[PDB]
Amino acid sequence: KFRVRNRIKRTGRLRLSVFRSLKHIYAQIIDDEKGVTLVSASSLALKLKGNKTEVARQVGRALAEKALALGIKQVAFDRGPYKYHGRVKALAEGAREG
Amino acid sequence: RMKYRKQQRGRLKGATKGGDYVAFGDFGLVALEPAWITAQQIEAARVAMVRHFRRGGKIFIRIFPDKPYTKKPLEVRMGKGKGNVEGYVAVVKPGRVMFEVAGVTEEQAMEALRIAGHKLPIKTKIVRRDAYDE
Amino acid sequence: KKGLGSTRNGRDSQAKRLGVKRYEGQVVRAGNILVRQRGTRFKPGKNVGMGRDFTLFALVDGVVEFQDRGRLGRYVHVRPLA
Amino acid sequence: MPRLKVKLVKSPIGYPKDQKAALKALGLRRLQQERVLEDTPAIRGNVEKVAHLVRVEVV
Amino acid sequence: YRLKAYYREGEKPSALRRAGKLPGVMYNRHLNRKVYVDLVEFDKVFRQASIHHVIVLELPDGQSLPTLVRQVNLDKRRRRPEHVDFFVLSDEPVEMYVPLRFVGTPAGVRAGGVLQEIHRDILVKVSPRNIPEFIEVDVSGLEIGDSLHASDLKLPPGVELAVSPEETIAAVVPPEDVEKLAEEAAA
RNA sequence: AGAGCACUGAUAGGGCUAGGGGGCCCACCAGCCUACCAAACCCUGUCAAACUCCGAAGGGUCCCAGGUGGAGCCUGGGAGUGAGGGCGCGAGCGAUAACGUCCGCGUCCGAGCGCGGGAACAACCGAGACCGCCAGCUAAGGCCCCCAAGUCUGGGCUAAGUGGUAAAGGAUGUGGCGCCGCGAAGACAGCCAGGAGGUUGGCUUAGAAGCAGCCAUCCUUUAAAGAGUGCGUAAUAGCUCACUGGUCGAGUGGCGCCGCGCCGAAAAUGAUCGGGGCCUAAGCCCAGCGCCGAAGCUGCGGGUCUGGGGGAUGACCCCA
RNA sequence: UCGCCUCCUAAAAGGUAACGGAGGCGCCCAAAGGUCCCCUCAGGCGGGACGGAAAUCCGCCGGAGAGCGCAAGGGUAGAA
RNA sequence: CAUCGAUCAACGGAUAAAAGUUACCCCGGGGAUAACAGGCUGAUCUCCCCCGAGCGUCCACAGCGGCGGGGAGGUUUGGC
RNA sequence: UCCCCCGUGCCCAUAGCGGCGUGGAACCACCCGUUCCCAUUCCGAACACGGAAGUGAAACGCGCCAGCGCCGAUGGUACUGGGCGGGCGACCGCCUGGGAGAGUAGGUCGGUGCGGGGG
Ligand SMILES: [Mg+2]
Ligand SMILES: [Mg+2]
Ligand SMILES: [Mg+2]
Ligand SMILES: [Mg+2]
Ligand SMILES: [Mg+2]
Ligand SMILES: [Mg+2]
Ligand SMILES: [Mg+2]
Ligand SMILES: [Mg+2]
Ligand SMILES: [Mg+2]
Ligand SMILES: [Mg+2]
Ligand SMILES: [Mg+2]
Ligand SMILES: [Mg+2]
Ligand SMILES: [Mg+2]
Ligand SMILES: [Mg+2]
Ligand SMILES: [Mg+2]
Ligand SMILES: [Mg+2]
Ligand SMILES: [Mg+2]
Repeated sequence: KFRVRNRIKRTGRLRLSVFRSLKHIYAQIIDDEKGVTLVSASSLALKLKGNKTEVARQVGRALAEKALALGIKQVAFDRGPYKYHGRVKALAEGAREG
Repeated sequence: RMKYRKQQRGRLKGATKGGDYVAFGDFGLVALEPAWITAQQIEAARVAMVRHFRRGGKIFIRIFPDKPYTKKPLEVRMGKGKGNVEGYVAVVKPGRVMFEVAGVTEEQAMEALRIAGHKLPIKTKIVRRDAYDE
Repeated sequence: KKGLGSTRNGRDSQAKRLGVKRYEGQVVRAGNILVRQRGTRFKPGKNVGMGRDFTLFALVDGVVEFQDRGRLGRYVHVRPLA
Repeated sequence: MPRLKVKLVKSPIGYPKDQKAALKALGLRRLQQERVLEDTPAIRGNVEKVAHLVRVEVV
Repeated sequence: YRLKAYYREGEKPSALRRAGKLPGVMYNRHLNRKVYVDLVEFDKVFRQASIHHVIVLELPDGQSLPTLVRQVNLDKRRRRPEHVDFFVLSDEPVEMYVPLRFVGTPAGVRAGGVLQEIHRDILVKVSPRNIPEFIEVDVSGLEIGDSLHASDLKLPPGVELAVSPEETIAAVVPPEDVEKLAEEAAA
């Protein structure tokens, strides 16, 4: 069902496991080995509005702001069951851009 | 049957698990020492029981020849004996309950098992029953 | 005395040295191999890996260990460090 | 703790290879040879390994 | 039914196994005591006591415990027992076996047949207070081809089962004769 | 190994049930019973080198520690060996034969045909022989004589020479145990008396009166007799079976187990555990002290090798 | 029969012999190669115009008993 | 440097190029290896028995002993 | 520090199957529409976008049962190192270490770390 959870676990660490629900989008940056989460970016758990696609694009810009003061740079995406298309792109495409 | 061809032997090691207890039956037969009981003393022991009492009883054979015999015919040494020239045998170790029957008293059944007990190369001891069921 | 000739059942194949090479708690270097095997009986874990023939070889210098993921198989890892 | 004293009254003939090499570790070469050592359990094993050849006394 | 019993402790089993004694053990939900008992005393009693009769143990602790056997580790080879498991009853429910005394002579026996008491005992669900003795069966209107299951049973008061009513209990089978050897060795 | 049936296949019984066998609906083409053959599935109880839901003792490898052993490692000079064999064990083949063979572990002969027991007997048992001594301790095994050492002590066992070689099987050999029946109201064995009518039970035949076969699983007078335990009969009649009474007078019978024996058991030069010969123990089971014993160990002496030690030293002197 | 492959004999490290027991290879794939993505079987029950014990469909049950080119074994749907 | 010509299948491959007979025979050795026997076994053979289904006018045993089972001898055919 | 929900990670069936009650404030799912990105070897079934008419029925998480399933001792046994004994034979027995399998009582409708939201 999931695979790519394992696919990344081969390479490095720093799981960025994104959860997308019908009105909600939560994006962490979670590290294994130690098995502990870090930057817990969200929107329906933050306070951002509700237009979905163009809303993921900003939570994506949050981790950047939030993490680059924590010793972070290393991308390590974690697409869920989803397909790198809409909200997951916008969520992503702001990341390194942030 | 169906199985597949022929099989090695098996040194009757510990006179044990080849063993049971009088289940569905009144009296039964036991093994004092091991052997390879064949598909020809069984029937010979079977019919010997029936013939003691015409119209009566039910004999419960509890061993089955699932083993191949192997003999060569007067030749030398090559390959493995196709054999089976006597057929099949049943691995028998002591303690095993060979036969057991039901349907009569004992004076009409202390002998039917005494008889067939003579159709075996191994010493036997008739089992009364002893409700030691496990 | 002159009899028959032959069957079909003497062919065999020659040995493949199927085994675990280094064991748990053995210092291993870099590149060494740990499991020669048929299939994925022990699976590659931390700092291990396999090509082609299911051959568990240490990526980096350290100590070898076994943990049993019951369900998920059997896993040979590498403790680099020291 | 008391030591371990062991005497030998049997010969390593007709008994295996490792069984002998232990007697070398314990230092048994001859007959009625007395090697007295320190009851350490690593050592006790080879005495437990040839228990039938050697006679054991506690000192 | 009364029955003296004793204790075994740090000794070794095969010891008085020889001298005529017999090892055993008892267990409930909060006790486990390795113990031993006489064989000829166990062999005198158990033959009709079996895995059913009231079993009492009057240990030298003055104690007197109503218990039961539940496993007989006979000596496979050499027709003699070797060890017994003892269940400490109390009051809580318990599963056990009850004899199935069949009554009368059936109909299929007349024109050729023999009774095959398949299960003479049934695993039940009951209480130690209620210790039934047997479950009669008017097996008689049964002929050569009529069987009886756990469905066909009248149960005593306070007793219920744990097997399946889709099981079996007894049956009358055709006999065996000599006119039918033709159907055998020559075919 | 073991054990188990959850996979692979095998199997006895029962059960319910897809299919078919007998029999009606006798045909729309389906249906119900079934001492019939039968799979799916379940319980009962199982089989397996190429089945394992499990799983050892042991086995291999790294770390730590003991371990100085003719340990281990490296370099180089030189060889020989590469037909092996026996025994214990785990398998395959073979006939769960072969003093037959092919493997694995280990042991020993080969190289220990050098010693002691095994009468003899390369590898079964003990035990590594550097030499000498008319010295002592011992292992195997042995203690009446050849033949060195108890006709040793206590407790049982067997009357066959078991010992001093073999079975399935039979038994009234003998001893020990446990499980019970009977019996002073009188029991086991003997002796005397009685032992029958219904009834020649039903089927069965030339016949079946109890004695051919099958079947059920009656009523009585009497203190007591059973549709009869054998002979006898062709069927019969006759005896005797248990059962009642008296006699009678100090006990009896049945089941199984083990410890040791009996028969079974017939071969070719002359026969025998090696021989004599043996509470006839000099045999078997157990317990105890004692004794003989091999080149093994110890004692003294001698040789030689390795290593250390004494000498400002060749040599000699010490110890392992 | 002579080379190579799979299981047992192989006595739970490797390896092990016998004119022991059972089976295969001397090919092949431009996709059967790699990367990214989607999907997850056989079988059974019960309904379904053909056919019909077994055709494509559908609901349920279905953890691997299917498949992975070919012999067998290991592996494997948390994919190969 | 890359690559080609293999049932060199007797598949570590003597040559690029190779089948038989000999009782007219010879030589060097081998019981490391076959016939005759000596030895082990004793599957078969001969003899013997155990149970007892039945035959034998009635009745297992005067004499016969289905299906089976266990033995002695080492005279046959064989195995080593 | 604790309880619920969501993402997730570990221990790997004392988590599973089946049944029963609950949960909808936020949570998440079902659900509305396919105009645009995307897409089905037909199909907005799924992937996807836009979103508030409806709901917790489904699916899902949480509590109870023990029928199946699983976990499962102690005890004893088979077996086996190693030493030894008996039978010619198939095999058996003794001692010291190791100690099963299955079967019994019993247990089980999971445990836990991180973050985030709501209590
Ligand atoms: Mg490999
Ligand atoms: Mg015990
Ligand atoms: Mg086995
Ligand atoms: Mg060291
Ligand atoms: Mg001698
Ligand atoms: Mg010396
Ligand atoms: Mg003398
Ligand atoms: Mg004669
Ligand atoms: Mg002669
Ligand atoms: Mg592929
Ligand atoms: Mg496939
Ligand atoms: Mg060549
Ligand atoms: Mg001529
Ligand atoms: Mg010849
Ligand atoms: Mg007889
Ligand atoms: Mg005959
Ligand atoms: Mg609050």
